[PDB]
Amino acid sequence: MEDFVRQCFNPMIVELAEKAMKEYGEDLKIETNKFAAICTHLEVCFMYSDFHFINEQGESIVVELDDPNALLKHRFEIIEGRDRTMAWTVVNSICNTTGAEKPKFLPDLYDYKENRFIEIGVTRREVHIYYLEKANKIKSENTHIHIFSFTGEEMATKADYTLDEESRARIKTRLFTIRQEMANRGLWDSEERF
Amino acid sequence: PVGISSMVEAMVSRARIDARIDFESGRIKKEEFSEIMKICSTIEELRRQ
Amino acid sequence: GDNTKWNENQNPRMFLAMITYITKNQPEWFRNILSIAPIMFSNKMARLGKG
Amino acid sequence: MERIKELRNLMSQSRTREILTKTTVDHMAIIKKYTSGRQEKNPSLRMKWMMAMKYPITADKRITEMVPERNEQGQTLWSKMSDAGSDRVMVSPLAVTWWNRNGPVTSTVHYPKVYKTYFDKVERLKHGTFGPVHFRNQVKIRRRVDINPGHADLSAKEAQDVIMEVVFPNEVGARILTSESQLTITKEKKEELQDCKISPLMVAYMLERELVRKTRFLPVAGGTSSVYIEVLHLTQGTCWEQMYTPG
RNA sequence: AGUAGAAACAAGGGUGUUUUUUAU
RNA sequence: UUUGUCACCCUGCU
Repeated sequence: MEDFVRQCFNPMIVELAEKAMKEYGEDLKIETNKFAAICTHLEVCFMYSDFHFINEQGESIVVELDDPNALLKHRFEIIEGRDRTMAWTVVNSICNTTGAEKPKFLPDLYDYKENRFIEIGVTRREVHIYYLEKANKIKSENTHIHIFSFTGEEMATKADYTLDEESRARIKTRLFTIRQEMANRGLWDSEERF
Repeated sequence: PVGISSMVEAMVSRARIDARIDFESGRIKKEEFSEIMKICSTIEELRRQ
Repeated sequence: GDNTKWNENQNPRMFLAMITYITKNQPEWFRNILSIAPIMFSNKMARLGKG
Repeated sequence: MERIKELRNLMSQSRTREILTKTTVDHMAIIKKYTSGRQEKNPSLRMKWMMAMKYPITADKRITEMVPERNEQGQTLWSKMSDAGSDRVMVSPLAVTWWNRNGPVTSTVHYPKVYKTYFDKVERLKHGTFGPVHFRNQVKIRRRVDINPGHADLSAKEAQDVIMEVVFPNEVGARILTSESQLTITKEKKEELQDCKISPLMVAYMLERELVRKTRFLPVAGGTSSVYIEVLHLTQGTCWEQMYTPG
């Protein structure tokens, strides 16, 4: 129950997650590990978005922190940390000007390097069978996709990746530590009323 | 309209998209974007949160 | 012709019975939500006016 | 940007921050209607009584930068008082005549297209021919007739679909249009409605009244068709009958 | 007085300011 | 009559 894991993450994670599961979910059974899925997801998305501003050209440079500087356009606006009335709103208001393909299902990010969306979800073990489901789901979602693994295997479409590849290892450490404590405690990788 | 969020969270969420998407993804002035983001941050601070 | 003193007779304790008959073989929350207006009607207290 | 300026000025003083950060967004539907005025039981008497008042109607405050105070002869055209529970000004019915007399002009190339369903009647009446009058019996049966041609074979769902796609494009929400007819209507209106300054409620109302079907219960004695019904007072009577073919 | 008819109208609310003083 | 000398607002379905 991640209220002890609350000592690890900034409270904004749970601030967003409890507000998100409010309408669709609860905290009666196995939510703090569903909170853990959500926290890994949101944390890695934010972790990218935190320090990438774009130059005249794409391929964002990593930037110092807390710095009022020339470039503020960060490459990836967060769509996952919003309510539907803003998520669908922003995906429409993008699909209209700078014409893209509003996808049949939900997005996570959108950049100005490739001018397309990104999917960043995670799966626990080998994705040899679940990349199939992901593929039959957001069919031809022509925004860069990249599944993940609770062990550390990475691969994506177009044989091309996002940006600097030390973040590869840093997300590997993110996940590695997460499980580490998981293995320490969890079994890591095992009607109306009136 | 629906949702369970406050009226200012929404009015500040749908105030940064407009600065970056019509007046800074179509080549209109880059000098208003600054103060737009400035006052958005100012407002989201004034609520004390 | 007409009927006389129509809304001086017809007390709620019969609306209760006809509602209980209408809502037969139905979920229970349905009946409970449908039978509260007859109950407050049969216990009502009318104001008098201005003086 | 006046938007964020007025927002920050609202949430800078007291009495206005707590309302904005306490009222959720699914609740503003209730407090939008929070009024201290009553719907009136006798409107005719009140109109006849109020028309003899000096300042009987209400305008938006912008009047003070669009219309003078005292005209050529020296009759007041608006007052210096605010209405009951609003920031609107109380104005006299001479200001309407003034605006229609010496006022700002605009263009009117779109008013025909937004109100097409009326101009249909207008230039369908002035292309119709008359005939004889038969003074005889009139036997009427009461039937159910469509009082509007019903542009498409659709219902309310795809109606809201096409209306929100044509009027409010960045807030359609989630779904996309499916069939060919709705796309054709959409794009026709897309092109022919560009650069319009009519209020979007008026455009949505006219598209609803122009695109959906209404049916009523009427006594007929002749032919059962939709273009005939709008002229029914004139074609049939109880003792006489006029002949007519609209164009 | 009159309106009016099973009870009313013939108006209804708030804000003031204050120990003898010479003059127009 | 009064401790007074005179003013002031508001409202017409609340």
